[PDB]
Amino acid sequence: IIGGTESKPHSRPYMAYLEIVTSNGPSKFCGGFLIRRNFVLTAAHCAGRSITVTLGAHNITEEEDTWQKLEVIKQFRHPKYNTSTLHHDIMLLKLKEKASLTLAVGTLPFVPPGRMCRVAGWGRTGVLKPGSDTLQEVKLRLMDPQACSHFRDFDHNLQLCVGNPRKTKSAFKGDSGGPLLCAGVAQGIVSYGRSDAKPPAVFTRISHYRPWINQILQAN
Ligand SMILES: Cc1c(S(=O)(=O)Nc2ccc(-c3ccncc3)cc2S(C)(=O)=O)sc2ccc(F)cc12
Ligand SMILES: [Zn+2]
Repeated sequence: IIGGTESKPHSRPYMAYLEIVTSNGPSKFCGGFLIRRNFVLTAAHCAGRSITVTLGAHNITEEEDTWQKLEVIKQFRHPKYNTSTLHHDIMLLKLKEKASLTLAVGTLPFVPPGRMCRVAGWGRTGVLKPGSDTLQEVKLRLMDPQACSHFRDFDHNLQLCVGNPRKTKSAFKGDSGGPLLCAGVAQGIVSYGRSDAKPPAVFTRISHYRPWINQILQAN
């Protein structure tokens, strides 16, 4: 998150911190959010050999009594996901057991969005900056789809265009898979943008994918 503020600890209790063992070699990190006791919603590009989810966290180098750290037992990547265009950049993760609902660990609820939205994550705080140890959040403006016309594979039906280009406020690297909320409702999933961090960025439009989500939930 660039231009954001350190979240009030545990104020976004749906937030998940994903530790992904990449199918080939090293470890990477994404965001995500808990939508049922044993399901996390994230980006398809965050898939890997295996994934761990940490719930209840604020500072991800500091274990707390709030934490619940859970292995992923099944990855449901969108079947039409495209590694090149990032169409359908959405993935459900089934957890090995159900999270305990606590003040610090809760599910996020699910009708057309307004302009001022908010995203949170532990990603980089600037182009060439480290990840944040602490959860950061920022308010971003939902833009018309034209504002993203420069992304050749953008598609208004599948995707939100997020972040006023005049400001530096943006989701960035490491913020993948985290939710965009508009009026307390989850509308987007951080997907991609410019590697120089100039907004807007591209998020997955969650409403488009609601039948697929319902299908996976109802059946697992
Ligand atoms: C994740 C990410 C990157 S990245 O540079 O880490 N990865 C990235 C960047 C661009 C694209 C892409 C470009 C053109 N068309 C489709 C996808 C893809 C990928 S990724 C996440 O697939 O490596 S830059 C950026 C900017 C804003 C943001 F919210 C998220 C991101
Ligand atoms: Zn705490």
